[PDB]
This record gives sequence, C-alpha cells and structure tokens, in this order.
Amino acid sequence: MNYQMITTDDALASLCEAVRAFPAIALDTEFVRTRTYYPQLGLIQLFDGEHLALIDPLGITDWSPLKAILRDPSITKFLHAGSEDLEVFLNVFGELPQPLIDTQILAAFCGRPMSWGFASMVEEYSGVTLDKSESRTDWLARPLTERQCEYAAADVWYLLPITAKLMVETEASGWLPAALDECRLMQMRRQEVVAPEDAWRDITNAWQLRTRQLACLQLLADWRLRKARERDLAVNFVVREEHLWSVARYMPGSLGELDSLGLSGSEIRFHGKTLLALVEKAQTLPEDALPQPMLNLMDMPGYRKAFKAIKSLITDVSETHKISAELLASRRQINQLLNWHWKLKPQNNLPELISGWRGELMAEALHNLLQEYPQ
Ligand SMILES: [Zn+2]
Ligand SMILES: [Zn+2]
Ligand SMILES: [Zn+2]
Ligand SMILES: [Zn+2]
Ligand SMILES: [Zn+2]
Repeated sequence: MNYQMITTDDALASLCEAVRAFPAIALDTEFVRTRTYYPQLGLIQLFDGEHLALIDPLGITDWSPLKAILRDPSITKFLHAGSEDLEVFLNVFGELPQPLIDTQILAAFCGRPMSWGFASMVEEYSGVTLDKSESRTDWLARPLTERQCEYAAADVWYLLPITAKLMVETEASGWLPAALDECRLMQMRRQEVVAPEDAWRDITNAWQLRTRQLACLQLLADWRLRKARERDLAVNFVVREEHLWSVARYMPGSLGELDSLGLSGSEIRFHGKTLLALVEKAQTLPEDALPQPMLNLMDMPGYRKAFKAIKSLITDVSETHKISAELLASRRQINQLLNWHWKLKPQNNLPELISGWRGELMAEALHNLLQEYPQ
C-alpha cells in the first residue's frame, strides 16, 4: 500500500488530472475535536484504485481541482459513516460532493447495523484486521508519522473494493433506490444552515419558557451563535447552554445577579454587559414583536397513544419488507411526523416518514393511522 502526500496546489492539480478519468473514488478525512466552532481538519484521503493520496489541507490554497472532481457526475464518491465528513466538506469546500454514497447506509439496507464500524466491515469483506493504534491521534501535528499516514491511507485503500461489493449486494436486494435516497437525505440535512434568529429553537427546554422569557432566549441564542462563529468557538465555550437558559428564565438585571445564576468569571467579564443588555432589550420589546410560545409535543392529547401506534406500525412494516425498524423510523422521525400532524412548529419540508423512500413504503398506512388523532 503506497500513498502520496499532497501538500501543494500543483500536486493537487496533477492528482485530480489523473483521477478525473476514473469512475469512482473512496474518500475519508481526519480531524480533531477541540473547542473550535468548526472542526479542525487535518487530512483528506482519496483513492481511485491506482492513486492513493493523503491531502494536507494546511498546504493547500486552491481547492478548485478537487472541488471539480467532487462535483463531477461521472465520478461516484464513496465514504463510510460520513456524517462528520459531510460537515468538514461543507466547511472547506462550501458544498458537498455529488454523487456521494455511504457504505454504512448501503450495508444497513443489506441487513447490517446502521452503526456498523469500518474495521468490522473490512474484516468481513477482506479478512483483514485493521490496526486502530493511530485512530485517536493528533491529526494536526506535523509532520504526521508514517504510522499515522498508514492508518489514514487504509481508510480509503480497503474501502474501494468494498464499495463495489456493497453496490452489488444492495442492488441485488432491491433496496438501491431507497439506500441512495437515504444517502441524499443525510446530505440534505447536513446542508441546512441554522440562522441565528432560529438558534433558540434547538434549545430543548425552551418550551418551558413563557413569552417574555422566550423572547429573551431568542435574542440570547442569536447573539451566542454569531459570537461562536465570529470567535470560532463551540457555542458552549461562549456561554454554557444552562447559563444562557438561566439568563432567559430569570431575566437578571445586574452583574451580581449573573454571578448568583452561576455564570463563570470569564462569561461575566467578557459577556456580562451584553447579556444584561439583551435581557433589557427583550423586556422593552413590544408584545406584537414577541414570539409565540412553543407547544411541547409530549403534552398534546393523544401523543403517547399515537407514538405507540406508530411504533407498532413500523414493526409490521419492518417484518413485511424485511428491513430494520431502526432504519424505517427513529424516535426523532416519529416526533417529526407528529409535530407536523399537530402543527406544533414550523417545518420546511414534509416529514421524512411520509416522503422519499419511507413514504413509498408506508405513507398510506401512516396517514390512515393519523386519521385516529384529530389535527
Ligand atoms: Zn496539472
Ligand atoms: Zn499524479
Ligand atoms: Zn470519515
Ligand atoms: Zn479515517
Ligand atoms: Zn458583542
């Protein structure tokens, strides 16, 4: 297994010139989890069957050649368990590769766990036991060690042959259309960008607040997300989630009160004045500018009965179509459908359970079931 380190624009351009003739490439990335808002990318790996490249983002300035490869419809891009990879791709390229297929998703439609690990999959198809000794290392350290490079290279080297095997297995089972739609769905979700004004909607206990308190949370979460993106710090390193909620709930009027609420010395010295000003702003906001209270799905009449009924339906669909119930519907997706049914919150698209491949399988049954619960 021979790999090439690519750290210059010219080398990247040369690589892509050769790769463009191939029908598919295996991709992967390595990044570290720190306190930054955007993950710190340490490496991108690519393999077309002949060229195995380890691309060092620190040495690249012009990504154009690779972005061209990544959007080329004649080159199928493959990865395994790529949720985080999608995040990194959007941050460095501004767009996701297409067409892009995830072997973990293909395997799930073939009967494997939605969380089937790369090493396990490689063991199954190649009989090779991967070395995980370099999995949790510092991908930003330089130069990377030979062992690190080998680990990174193996993630695409062994993936390519498996992509061909799984594409055949998935097609042979009749689930390829569904698997590709599912891959598209994950990609669409990752592309969604949260506007600062909507940051509050993702705080899971925001529903417990009254109108004035919620107006405060909206302003606070908007400010925090913008600050996080400005400083490149995860939102909780700006102001802890619990602390931000407390400011919204208790509507403090002094720095002394922020201390009483538990905010740290750093949060107070850097953001105290701002937080208090946001509270005051919400306090003086005109009622016609206040947000509507949230409707806790769990407190809607019939919720528990409907949830149980849907779970039961999913089980029947699962046994009939010989597909995992977890793949058919997660708790998140069931709640998404019920939030839609009862119009408990704004949703951009139709619920996943009654759209795309899932809808084709059970939308009729789900709509029939929902007739038992008043909108
Ligand atoms: Zn060239
Ligand atoms: Zn080359
Ligand atoms: Zn990955
Ligand atoms: Zn990897
Ligand atoms: Zn500011």
